[PDB]
Amino acid sequence: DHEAHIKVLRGEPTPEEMAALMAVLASAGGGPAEPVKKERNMWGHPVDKLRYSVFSWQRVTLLERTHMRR
Amino acid sequence: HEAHIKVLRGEPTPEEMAALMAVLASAGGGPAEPVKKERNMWGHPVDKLRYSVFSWQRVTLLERTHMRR
Repeated sequence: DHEAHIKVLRGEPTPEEMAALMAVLASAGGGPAEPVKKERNMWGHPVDKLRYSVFSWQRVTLLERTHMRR
Repeated sequence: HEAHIKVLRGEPTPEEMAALMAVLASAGGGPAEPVKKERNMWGHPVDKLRYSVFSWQRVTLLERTHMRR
């Protein structure tokens, strides 16, 4: 077992007070942060708006990098 | 060190020499002012092509075509 658990570092609550603590913390706990269906959509990405000199190395290290990074 | 016209057989008289050269000089048609023409890259074909975002032709065709002078 290698999960990181909640620790009551001080105090010794009764099982009712444990239940109250858990129901509060569990309903306070954040919802679906970092959502599972964050689609990719590169339409109009800011890197395509920039002017690049025809020989600008940022055409490799910014533009192509940004399109191809997955 | 210039390359001169040569006549290889027979000798024309000065009159025939003048007529020969005069007609050849008349045949020297052309622009009357041969010099390096004005550069205008507007709408050059290489800008019209689709290049993959990682296509090496973005270096060896598109960029070299724009930058070459």
